[PDB]
Amino acid sequence: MDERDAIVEIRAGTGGEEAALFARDLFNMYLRFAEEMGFETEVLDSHPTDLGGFSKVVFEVRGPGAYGTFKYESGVHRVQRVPVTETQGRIHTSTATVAVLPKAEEEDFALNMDEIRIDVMRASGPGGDGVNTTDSAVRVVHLPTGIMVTCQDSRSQIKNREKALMILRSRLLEMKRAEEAERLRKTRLAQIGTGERSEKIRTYNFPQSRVTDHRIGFTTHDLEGVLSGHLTPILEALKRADQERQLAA
Amino acid sequence: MIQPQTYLEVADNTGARKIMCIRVLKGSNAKYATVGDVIVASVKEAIPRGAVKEGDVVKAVVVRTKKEIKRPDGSAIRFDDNAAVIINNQLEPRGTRVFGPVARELREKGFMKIVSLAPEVL
RNA sequence: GAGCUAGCCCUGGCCAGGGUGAAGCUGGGGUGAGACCCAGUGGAGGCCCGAACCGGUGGGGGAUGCAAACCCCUCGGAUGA
RNA sequence: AAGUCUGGGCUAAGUGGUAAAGGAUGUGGCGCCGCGAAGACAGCCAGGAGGUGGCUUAGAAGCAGCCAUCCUUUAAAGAG
RNA sequence: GCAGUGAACAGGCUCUGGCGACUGUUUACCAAAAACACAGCUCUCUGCGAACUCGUAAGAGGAGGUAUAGGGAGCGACGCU
RNA sequence: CCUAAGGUAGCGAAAUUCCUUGUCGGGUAAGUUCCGACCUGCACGAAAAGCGUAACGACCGGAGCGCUGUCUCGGCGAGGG
RNA sequence: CGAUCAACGGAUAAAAGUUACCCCGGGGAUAACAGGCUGAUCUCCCCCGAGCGUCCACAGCGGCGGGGAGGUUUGGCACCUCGAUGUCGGCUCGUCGCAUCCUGGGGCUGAAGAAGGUCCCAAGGGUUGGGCUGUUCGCCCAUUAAAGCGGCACGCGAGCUG
RNA sequence: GCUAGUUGGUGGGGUAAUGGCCCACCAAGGCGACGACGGGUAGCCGGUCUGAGAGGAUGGCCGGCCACAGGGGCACUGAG
RNA sequence: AGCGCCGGCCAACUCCGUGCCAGCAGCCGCGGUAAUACGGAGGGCGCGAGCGUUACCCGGAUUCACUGGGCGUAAAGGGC
RNA sequence: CCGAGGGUAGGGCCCGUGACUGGGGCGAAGUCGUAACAAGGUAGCUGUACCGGAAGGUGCGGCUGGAU
RNA sequence: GUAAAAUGCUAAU
RNA sequence: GGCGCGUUAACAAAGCGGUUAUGUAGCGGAUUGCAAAUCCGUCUAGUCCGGUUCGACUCCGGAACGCGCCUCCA
Ligand SMILES: [K+]
Ligand SMILES: [Mg+2]
Ligand SMILES: [Mg+2]
Ligand SMILES: [Mg+2]
Ligand SMILES: [Mg+2]
Ligand SMILES: [Mg+2]
Ligand SMILES: [Mg+2]
Ligand SMILES: [Mg+2]
Ligand SMILES: [Mg+2]
Ligand SMILES: [Mg+2]
Ligand SMILES: [Mg+2]
Ligand SMILES: [Mg+2]
Ligand SMILES: [Mg+2]
Ligand SMILES: [Mg+2]
Ligand SMILES: [Mg+2]
Ligand SMILES: [Mg+2]
Ligand SMILES: [Mg+2]
Ligand SMILES: [Mg+2]
Ligand SMILES: [Mg+2]
Ligand SMILES: [Mg+2]
Ligand SMILES: [Mg+2]
Ligand SMILES: [Mg+2]
Ligand SMILES: [Mg+2]
Ligand SMILES: [Mg+2]
Ligand SMILES: [Mg+2]
Ligand SMILES: [Mg+2]
Ligand SMILES: [Mg+2]
Ligand SMILES: [Mg+2]
Ligand SMILES: [Mg+2]
Ligand SMILES: [Mg+2]
Ligand SMILES: [Mg+2]
Ligand SMILES: [Mg+2]
Ligand SMILES: [Mg+2]
Ligand SMILES: [Mg+2]
Ligand SMILES: [Mg+2]
Ligand SMILES: [Mg+2]
Ligand SMILES: [Mg+2]
Ligand SMILES: [Mg+2]
Ligand SMILES: [Mg+2]
Ligand SMILES: [Mg+2]
Ligand SMILES: [Mg+2]
Ligand SMILES: [Mg+2]
Ligand SMILES: [Mg+2]
Ligand SMILES: [Mg+2]
Ligand SMILES: [Mg+2]
Ligand SMILES: [Mg+2]
Ligand SMILES: [Mg+2]
Ligand SMILES: [Mg+2]
Ligand SMILES: [Mg+2]
Ligand SMILES: [Mg+2]
Ligand SMILES: [Mg+2]
Ligand SMILES: [Mg+2]
Ligand SMILES: [Mg+2]
Ligand SMILES: [Mg+2]
Ligand SMILES: [Mg+2]
Ligand SMILES: [Mg+2]
Ligand SMILES: [Mg+2]
Ligand SMILES: [Mg+2]
Ligand SMILES: [Mg+2]
Ligand SMILES: [Mg+2]
Ligand SMILES: [Mg+2]
Ligand SMILES: [Mg+2]
Ligand SMILES: [Mg+2]
Ligand SMILES: [Mg+2]
Ligand SMILES: [Mg+2]
Ligand SMILES: [Mg+2]
Ligand SMILES: [Mg+2]
Ligand SMILES: [Mg+2]
Ligand SMILES: [Mg+2]
Ligand SMILES: [Mg+2]
Ligand SMILES: [Mg+2]
Ligand SMILES: [Mg+2]
Ligand SMILES: [Mg+2]
Ligand SMILES: [Mg+2]
Ligand SMILES: [Mg+2]
Ligand SMILES: [Mg+2]
Ligand SMILES: [Mg+2]
Ligand SMILES: [Mg+2]
Ligand SMILES: [Mg+2]
Ligand SMILES: [Mg+2]
Ligand SMILES: [Mg+2]
Ligand SMILES: [Mg+2]
Ligand SMILES: [Mg+2]
Ligand SMILES: [Mg+2]
Ligand SMILES: [Mg+2]
Ligand SMILES: [Mg+2]
Ligand SMILES: [Mg+2]
Ligand SMILES: [Mg+2]
Ligand SMILES: [Mg+2]
Ligand SMILES: [Mg+2]
Ligand SMILES: [Mg+2]
Ligand SMILES: [Mg+2]
Ligand SMILES: [Mg+2]
Ligand SMILES: [Mg+2]
Ligand SMILES: [Mg+2]
Ligand SMILES: [Mg+2]
Ligand SMILES: [Mg+2]
Ligand SMILES: [Mg+2]
Ligand SMILES: [Mg+2]
Ligand SMILES: [Mg+2]
Ligand SMILES: [Mg+2]
Ligand SMILES: [Mg+2]
Ligand SMILES: [Mg+2]
Ligand SMILES: [Mg+2]
Ligand SMILES: [Mg+2]
Ligand SMILES: [Mg+2]
Ligand SMILES: [Mg+2]
Ligand SMILES: [Mg+2]
Ligand SMILES: [Mg+2]
Ligand SMILES: [Mg+2]
Ligand SMILES: [Mg+2]
Ligand SMILES: [Mg+2]
Ligand SMILES: [Mg+2]
Ligand SMILES: [Mg+2]
Ligand SMILES: [Mg+2]
Ligand SMILES: [Mg+2]
Ligand SMILES: [Mg+2]
Ligand SMILES: [Mg+2]
Ligand SMILES: [Mg+2]
Ligand SMILES: [Mg+2]
Ligand SMILES: [Mg+2]
Ligand SMILES: [Mg+2]
Ligand SMILES: [Mg+2]
Ligand SMILES: [Mg+2]
Ligand SMILES: [Mg+2]
Ligand SMILES: [Mg+2]
Ligand SMILES: [Mg+2]
Ligand SMILES: [Mg+2]
Ligand SMILES: [Mg+2]
Ligand SMILES: [Mg+2]
Ligand SMILES: [Mg+2]
Ligand SMILES: [Mg+2]
Ligand SMILES: [Mg+2]
Ligand SMILES: [Mg+2]
Ligand SMILES: [Mg+2]
Ligand SMILES: [Mg+2]
Ligand SMILES: [Mg+2]
Ligand SMILES: [Mg+2]
Ligand SMILES: [Mg+2]
Ligand SMILES: [Mg+2]
Ligand SMILES: [Mg+2]
Ligand SMILES: [Mg+2]
Ligand SMILES: [Mg+2]
Ligand SMILES: [Mg+2]
Ligand SMILES: [Mg+2]
Ligand SMILES: [Mg+2]
Ligand SMILES: [Mg+2]
Ligand SMILES: [Mg+2]
Ligand SMILES: [Mg+2]
Ligand SMILES: [Mg+2]
Ligand SMILES: [Mg+2]
Ligand SMILES: [Mg+2]
Ligand SMILES: [Mg+2]
Ligand SMILES: [Mg+2]
Ligand SMILES: [Mg+2]
Ligand SMILES: [Mg+2]
Ligand SMILES: [Mg+2]
Ligand SMILES: [Mg+2]
Ligand SMILES: [Mg+2]
Ligand SMILES: [Mg+2]
Ligand SMILES: [Mg+2]
Ligand SMILES: [Mg+2]
Ligand SMILES: [Mg+2]
Ligand SMILES: [Mg+2]
Ligand SMILES: [Mg+2]
Ligand SMILES: [Mg+2]
Ligand SMILES: [Mg+2]
Ligand SMILES: [Mg+2]
Ligand SMILES: [Mg+2]
Ligand SMILES: [Mg+2]
Ligand SMILES: [Mg+2]
Ligand SMILES: [Mg+2]
Ligand SMILES: [Mg+2]
Ligand SMILES: [Mg+2]
Ligand SMILES: [Mg+2]
Ligand SMILES: [Mg+2]
Ligand SMILES: [Mg+2]
Ligand SMILES: [Mg+2]
Ligand SMILES: [Mg+2]
Ligand SMILES: [Mg+2]
Ligand SMILES: [Mg+2]
Ligand SMILES: [Mg+2]
Ligand SMILES: [Mg+2]
Ligand SMILES: [Mg+2]
Ligand SMILES: [Mg+2]
Ligand SMILES: [Mg+2]
Ligand SMILES: [Mg+2]
Ligand SMILES: [Mg+2]
Ligand SMILES: [Mg+2]
Ligand SMILES: [Mg+2]
Ligand SMILES: [Mg+2]
Ligand SMILES: [Mg+2]
Ligand SMILES: [Mg+2]
Ligand SMILES: [Mg+2]
Ligand SMILES: [Mg+2]
Ligand SMILES: [Mg+2]
Ligand SMILES: [Mg+2]
Ligand SMILES: [Mg+2]
Ligand SMILES: [Mg+2]
Ligand SMILES: [Mg+2]
Ligand SMILES: [Mg+2]
Ligand SMILES: [Mg+2]
Ligand SMILES: [Mg+2]
Ligand SMILES: [Mg+2]
Ligand SMILES: [Mg+2]
Ligand SMILES: [Mg+2]
Ligand SMILES: [Mg+2]
Ligand SMILES: [Mg+2]
Ligand SMILES: [Mg+2]
Ligand SMILES: [Mg+2]
Ligand SMILES: [Mg+2]
Ligand SMILES: [Mg+2]
Ligand SMILES: [Mg+2]
Ligand SMILES: [Mg+2]
Ligand SMILES: [Mg+2]
Ligand SMILES: [Mg+2]
Ligand SMILES: [Mg+2]
Ligand SMILES: [Mg+2]
Ligand SMILES: [Mg+2]
Ligand SMILES: [Mg+2]
Ligand SMILES: [Mg+2]
Ligand SMILES: [Mg+2]
Ligand SMILES: [Mg+2]
Ligand SMILES: [Mg+2]
Ligand SMILES: [Mg+2]
Ligand SMILES: [Mg+2]
Ligand SMILES: [Mg+2]
Ligand SMILES: [Mg+2]
Ligand SMILES: [Mg+2]
Ligand SMILES: [Mg+2]
Ligand SMILES: [Mg+2]
Ligand SMILES: [Mg+2]
Ligand SMILES: [Mg+2]
Ligand SMILES: [Mg+2]
Ligand SMILES: [Mg+2]
Ligand SMILES: [Mg+2]
Ligand SMILES: [Mg+2]
Ligand SMILES: [Mg+2]
Ligand SMILES: [Mg+2]
Ligand SMILES: [Mg+2]
Ligand SMILES: [Mg+2]
Ligand SMILES: [Mg+2]
Ligand SMILES: [Mg+2]
Ligand SMILES: [Mg+2]
Ligand SMILES: [Mg+2]
Ligand SMILES: [Mg+2]
Ligand SMILES: [Mg+2]
Ligand SMILES: [Mg+2]
Ligand SMILES: [Mg+2]
Ligand SMILES: [Mg+2]
Ligand SMILES: [Mg+2]
Ligand SMILES: [Mg+2]
Ligand SMILES: [Mg+2]
Ligand SMILES: [Mg+2]
Repeated sequence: MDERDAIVEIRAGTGGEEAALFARDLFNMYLRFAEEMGFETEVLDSHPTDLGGFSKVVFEVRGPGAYGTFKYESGVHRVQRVPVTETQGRIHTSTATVAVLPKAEEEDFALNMDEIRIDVMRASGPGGDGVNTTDSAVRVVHLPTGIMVTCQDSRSQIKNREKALMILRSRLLEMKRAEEAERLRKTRLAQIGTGERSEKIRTYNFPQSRVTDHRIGFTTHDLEGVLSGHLTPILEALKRADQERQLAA
Repeated sequence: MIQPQTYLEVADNTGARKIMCIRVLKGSNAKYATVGDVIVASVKEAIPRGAVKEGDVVKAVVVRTKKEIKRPDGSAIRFDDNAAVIINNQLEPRGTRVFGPVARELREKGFMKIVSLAPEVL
């Protein structure tokens, strides 16, 4: 949580080429704010538009307290301005989404052989007196989940027991990777949603040099400073309305 | 003499028409069920929208047997079908009516609501 | 050595009984004429059922056999290559 | 077939007559310390306290985890 | 009369997959099948003393046939390919 | 990058799928088989044809009804031994 | 002088496969079954006590290591048997072992009761019927006091099945 | 496309009374694009609502008629 | 004495709040920092023991056209 | 005899539901291309046929609702 | 009759 | 497990005992209203460990991972 490093997933929202450009404005804003926090950044996945923006950027913020600070950015950020892609001079309202994820463990997976039952038995099919009399077939059962793997690929119980455990581990792992991925998915959709013009967490109105965080009501007018990284006023104001939410009973 | 695979008519209004005994609930391995014994059964045939439906695994008490029942007085009684009344795990009937005669052995085995509901006790 | 067996050649013989009912023909309808429809007649077919005859499906028996391939029940073909 | 032979000792497990780490007031024999009528060891009979806790902990306040383990009448009483 | 093809001879049925179109054929004597064959499709050879086959040859088959024919090969009713 | 060129239609856990009793659905009280789907087809695929197909089959699967000494579970009787 | 006659004391100048259509002569000199020896693998039991268990090593557990038992599995070896020791499963008929699934007797419990956990004694008896698959095994259904695990040539084909 | 009491006849049965209403038999007829048969829906009208009217919609109360009396069938009694 | 309404249709408007949010909506459409269109307020309009909404029928719909419509290119001449 | 109904067997119609599958309508942003509207850069459209990620392309015949 | 190198441009009166 | 092949930069992929591979991308410029296309330039390397050699991406041995083939008579 709060003290671990953080992954920030910036994705273009409704807006097309201008959402992607604004996504890069949100991108540069976070990289700078990281510097003014002693935090280290590193880009893991970048999808540039030939216009200069990013349809998606994923980067980590490395340093004690990253998920503590950056966590208040997960949501939909609305831009209202005259796009560089606009030619009739109109104001368009585009969106970009920010997703904040605490950095994960690549925790290694190994089998607790004490929760694994190994059955040996006669195999099936050809073999003559061999297949009739040999306990070459192996079933391995993951007793907690109940899933089993069977192998009679070879004549050897030892080789078949090894291949069975291999496949069993590979299948449990794919289950464990799938749970964490479904958990990641729901978490992500909670923060990002559809990315529609509603759902917004913060507005950046360039005509009015206004930056409004409709979660707490904090408005500033240093839109240039905000976009240059100076986000600390908003965070603290969010941080304080957070603690004022934690006034109980 | 009922056993697994035996078909029984349902002498009540639960919706079930034919049940197939799958177990004789009388100890570890009773071979046979007679009047007043409970069985587990599969509901093989039912009328639409009844309480129980086809596929349900139900309990019932056997009320009539084609194998005659012998009685301490030297008499016997025999029915034209094998019939059972579907009950719950508390031995109470699940329907509200009992169709046809039932064996008086049900009384002495604590199936009094069923005996009551039955139009004749023989 | 083809008196067993396989194929072919020549010349004879055999296939109870029952069932289905093609074409055609006749009549009627239909049309400009037709197609075609209907009924009757008709008797086609590696058509149907089933003996003989030719087989040998499943099971049982037999296993120093009645028999070095049989017996019983059952079963396939039976106008056709 | 030839000693119920002789002398000294050990074993009580039928060990002898089927095995290991390891465990044990089994038994016998050695040592080498130590404490003892400055009355020992065991039992019994008192005292065995206090400022009362010091960090963390609404009590853990002598008798959780942490910190070091000050001192009085004293014959001896650890903030155990 | 319990019972009338009163004895004997005389289909159990249905739903749904695979394979093979079908009737046929086969390992005499452990396999009858999804195997072989089959009409049908295609490729190919062959102008006639044909090609091809048997034979050292002569001579035969092909065929007393002639490319709508004869040999060889694969595929295997039919449908859509 | 490589190849002569990189499997089309149709079909697919299949007479083909190792993992496999794949997964989902159906049927069952309960279905490693069966049927219908799905498609990462270990290792289908177009005359060693591909995919279908009415009818046919002593072919090989799956299910139900009928009926039963197959069975629970055995009993008695007959005749040849 | 001409040899990767390199299978290097070099069969010809000149040589690949397949057989489940197979055959003969041999071998238990040598594999596959079973036995045997062994016991790495397998199964079971201990030692140590790091740590878990709010507290508390030891109710229940046991890091890193250590010592054994058994002779069900998978192997190693190739010792009787290749002038034959018929091999899976099922069926039938059992009998033995006990490391005990149940029932009987117990100690400890983080045992209120009830119900369990764990270990000890105990082999007298008992240990069901189904769906799937040839299956052994395993899963599932419905029950049960319980639905034990092993040996007997993985018991039993001059007993049956196939 | 529908039709076997189906459509007609004759003779009867039944009814207060006509009739295939029912029956035996004779004939092979009867209905249908002017919609038979089947399916859906609906008790019908006086009236009511609306509409410039024509139309449309509708059938609640009130009046008239029909139909039904838990779901079905049946006859007895009776002027009914 | 209350209820509906005051962008246009449609009779009745100004102020603050809000800032494509909250919301309005029968149709055309309102709301993205000077909203007669959202919310309130004041003011106004319409009805009144009612005022609105929802459902449904006729109307407006000559939009099934008999009264009372159409078919070259808008939907619409049958290939002959 | 007829007969409520019950039972047995086979049909018909309708409804709901079904692993999976087919396309369809919709969307203030996505990926691919650019078929049509200007000889829309190959006049277009057309019935049909074959083919291709996709719009489409091409063949045959028709139309002008085709350009200069 | 001949005559075209060349794809694209979201979304706010 | 046996046998064969491989590991190079951003990706794909080569040669080489001494030496900008290459294509595409990326990066600076041009062009364009802008993007693409196009034009001018430009660029990051050899899986680990140990040997041979003056010198190893290149050769030898091992490891690690990946690919391909085989594992039959019971
Ligand atoms: K062989
Ligand atoms: Mg523009
Ligand atoms: Mg184990
Ligand atoms: Mg085996
Ligand atoms: Mg099998
Ligand atoms: Mg073999
Ligand atoms: Mg073995
Ligand atoms: Mg029911
Ligand atoms: Mg059913
Ligand atoms: Mg069902
Ligand atoms: Mg009941
Ligand atoms: Mg009854
Ligand atoms: Mg002859
Ligand atoms: Mg002869
Ligand atoms: Mg003759
Ligand atoms: Mg004949
Ligand atoms: Mg005849
Ligand atoms: Mg005949
Ligand atoms: Mg005849
Ligand atoms: Mg007949
Ligand atoms: Mg005739
Ligand atoms: Mg004639
Ligand atoms: Mg004629
Ligand atoms: Mg005729
Ligand atoms: Mg005939
Ligand atoms: Mg005749
Ligand atoms: Mg015939
Ligand atoms: Mg026949
Ligand atoms: Mg017949
Ligand atoms: Mg024959
Ligand atoms: Mg025979
Ligand atoms: Mg014969
Ligand atoms: Mg038989
Ligand atoms: Mg026999
Ligand atoms: Mg026999
Ligand atoms: Mg014999
Ligand atoms: Mg003999
Ligand atoms: Mg015979
Ligand atoms: Mg005979
Ligand atoms: Mg016979
Ligand atoms: Mg016959
Ligand atoms: Mg016959
Ligand atoms: Mg026959
Ligand atoms: Mg016949
Ligand atoms: Mg005949
Ligand atoms: Mg003939
Ligand atoms: Mg003595
Ligand atoms: Mg002496
Ligand atoms: Mg002892
Ligand atoms: Mg002894
Ligand atoms: Mg001893
Ligand atoms: Mg009589
Ligand atoms: Mg018959
Ligand atoms: Mg069949
Ligand atoms: Mg199929
Ligand atoms: Mg199948
Ligand atoms: Mg055949
Ligand atoms: Mg065949
Ligand atoms: Mg076929
Ligand atoms: Mg066919
Ligand atoms: Mg054929
Ligand atoms: Mg076919
Ligand atoms: Mg025949
Ligand atoms: Mg026949
Ligand atoms: Mg034979
Ligand atoms: Mg033979
Ligand atoms: Mg023979
Ligand atoms: Mg035979
Ligand atoms: Mg065969
Ligand atoms: Mg045979
Ligand atoms: Mg046959
Ligand atoms: Mg054959
Ligand atoms: Mg054929
Ligand atoms: Mg053909
Ligand atoms: Mg031809
Ligand atoms: Mg030819
Ligand atoms: Mg010759
Ligand atoms: Mg010759
Ligand atoms: Mg000649
Ligand atoms: Mg001649
Ligand atoms: Mg020919
Ligand atoms: Mg053939
Ligand atoms: Mg063939
Ligand atoms: Mg074929
Ligand atoms: Mg392939
Ligand atoms: Mg192709
Ligand atoms: Mg094609
Ligand atoms: Mg395909
Ligand atoms: Mg598949
Ligand atoms: Mg399956
Ligand atoms: Mg298939
Ligand atoms: Mg395959
Ligand atoms: Mg499989
Ligand atoms: Mg398999
Ligand atoms: Mg399963
Ligand atoms: Mg199911
Ligand atoms: Mg069913
Ligand atoms: Mg299933
Ligand atoms: Mg089976
Ligand atoms: Mg299937
Ligand atoms: Mg798959
Ligand atoms: Mg094939
Ligand atoms: Mg071929
Ligand atoms: Mg093949
Ligand atoms: Mg081919
Ligand atoms: Mg097929
Ligand atoms: Mg067809
Ligand atoms: Mg077929
Ligand atoms: Mg067929
Ligand atoms: Mg056949
Ligand atoms: Mg045949
Ligand atoms: Mg056959
Ligand atoms: Mg069956
Ligand atoms: Mg059955
Ligand atoms: Mg049956
Ligand atoms: Mg018997
Ligand atoms: Mg007897
Ligand atoms: Mg006798
Ligand atoms: Mg050599
Ligand atoms: Mg040599
Ligand atoms: Mg040599
Ligand atoms: Mg030498
Ligand atoms: Mg030589
Ligand atoms: Mg030479
Ligand atoms: Mg050689
Ligand atoms: Mg040879
Ligand atoms: Mg072979
Ligand atoms: Mg073979
Ligand atoms: Mg032979
Ligand atoms: Mg031979
Ligand atoms: Mg021979
Ligand atoms: Mg031999
Ligand atoms: Mg031999
Ligand atoms: Mg020999
Ligand atoms: Mg040797
Ligand atoms: Mg020897
Ligand atoms: Mg051996
Ligand atoms: Mg070996
Ligand atoms: Mg061996
Ligand atoms: Mg051996
Ligand atoms: Mg061995
Ligand atoms: Mg053995
Ligand atoms: Mg051995
Ligand atoms: Mg032996
Ligand atoms: Mg051992
Ligand atoms: Mg040992
Ligand atoms: Mg060991
Ligand atoms: Mg031990
Ligand atoms: Mg602890
Ligand atoms: Mg404790
Ligand atoms: Mg351990
Ligand atoms: Mg050890
Ligand atoms: Mg040991
Ligand atoms: Mg042993
Ligand atoms: Mg031993
Ligand atoms: Mg052994
Ligand atoms: Mg062994
Ligand atoms: Mg030996
Ligand atoms: Mg030796
Ligand atoms: Mg031997
Ligand atoms: Mg002998
Ligand atoms: Mg001997
Ligand atoms: Mg012998
Ligand atoms: Mg035993
Ligand atoms: Mg014990
Ligand atoms: Mg236990
Ligand atoms: Mg006990
Ligand atoms: Mg006890
Ligand atoms: Mg207790
Ligand atoms: Mg308790
Ligand atoms: Mg206890
Ligand atoms: Mg104990
Ligand atoms: Mg016991
Ligand atoms: Mg079954
Ligand atoms: Mg079974
Ligand atoms: Mg089994
Ligand atoms: Mg198994
Ligand atoms: Mg118990
Ligand atoms: Mg239990
Ligand atoms: Mg069981
Ligand atoms: Mg055995
Ligand atoms: Mg056994
Ligand atoms: Mg045996
Ligand atoms: Mg035998
Ligand atoms: Mg056996
Ligand atoms: Mg024996
Ligand atoms: Mg024997
Ligand atoms: Mg014996
Ligand atoms: Mg013997
Ligand atoms: Mg067999
Ligand atoms: Mg057999
Ligand atoms: Mg009549
Ligand atoms: Mg009538
Ligand atoms: Mg008549
Ligand atoms: Mg009706
Ligand atoms: Mg109705
Ligand atoms: Mg009007
Ligand atoms: Mg009306
Ligand atoms: Mg009524
Ligand atoms: Mg009522
Ligand atoms: Mg009534
Ligand atoms: Mg009534
Ligand atoms: Mg109003
Ligand atoms: Mg106004
Ligand atoms: Mg003012
Ligand atoms: Mg309003
Ligand atoms: Mg309105
Ligand atoms: Mg706004
Ligand atoms: Mg304002
Ligand atoms: Mg404004
Ligand atoms: Mg305002
Ligand atoms: Mg509004
Ligand atoms: Mg309004
Ligand atoms: Mg307002
Ligand atoms: Mg009033
Ligand atoms: Mg209206
Ligand atoms: Mg009108
Ligand atoms: Mg008019
Ligand atoms: Mg008009
Ligand atoms: Mg015209
Ligand atoms: Mg037209
Ligand atoms: Mg037409
Ligand atoms: Mg009736
Ligand atoms: Mg009826
Ligand atoms: Mg439906
Ligand atoms: Mg275009
Ligand atoms: Mg075009
Ligand atoms: Mg253009
Ligand atoms: Mg173009
Ligand atoms: Mg064009
Ligand atoms: Mg065209
Ligand atoms: Mg083309
Ligand atoms: Mg038009
Ligand atoms: Mg041009
Ligand atoms: Mg130009
Ligand atoms: Mg272009
Ligand atoms: Mg694009
Ligand atoms: Mg576009
Ligand atoms: Mg390996
Ligand atoms: Mg390289
Ligand atoms: Mg690379
Ligand atoms: Mg290259
Ligand atoms: Mg090279
Ligand atoms: Mg380069
Ligand atoms: Mg470049
Ligand atoms: Mg550039
Ligand atoms: Mg390197
Ligand atoms: Mg070096
Ligand atoms: Mg080096
Ligand atoms: Mg270098
Ligand atoms: Mg290297
Ligand atoms: Mg190397
Ligand atoms: Mg293998
Ligand atoms: Mg071999």
